[PDB]
Amino acid sequence: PRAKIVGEGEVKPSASVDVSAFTAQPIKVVTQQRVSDEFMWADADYRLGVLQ
Amino acid sequence: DFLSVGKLELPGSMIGAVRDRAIDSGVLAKLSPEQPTIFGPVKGAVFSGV
Repeated sequence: PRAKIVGEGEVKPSASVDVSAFTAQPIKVVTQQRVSDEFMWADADYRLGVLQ
Repeated sequence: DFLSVGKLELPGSMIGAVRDRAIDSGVLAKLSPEQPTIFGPVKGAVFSGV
């Protein structure tokens, strides 16, 4: 705020307060990969360790 | 003329299935061993001539 020079008789004024509110909405994100079972058995018995 | 079983409507009884019937199933499994292997294309050797 800005102060003001005031004489003995003059009027002491006022100032305004500046306030700004921000808001954020929650967002969910998804990530999907479509794997086949023929692959799933492969990484299991062929021993590659692909998924983990 | 008399009291019968028709008036007393009986539900009945269930004799569903027999545990062991003869099924055709698979003949091939009888003529050669199963030779189980890992998933993936199988390759072997063929000895032909004499």
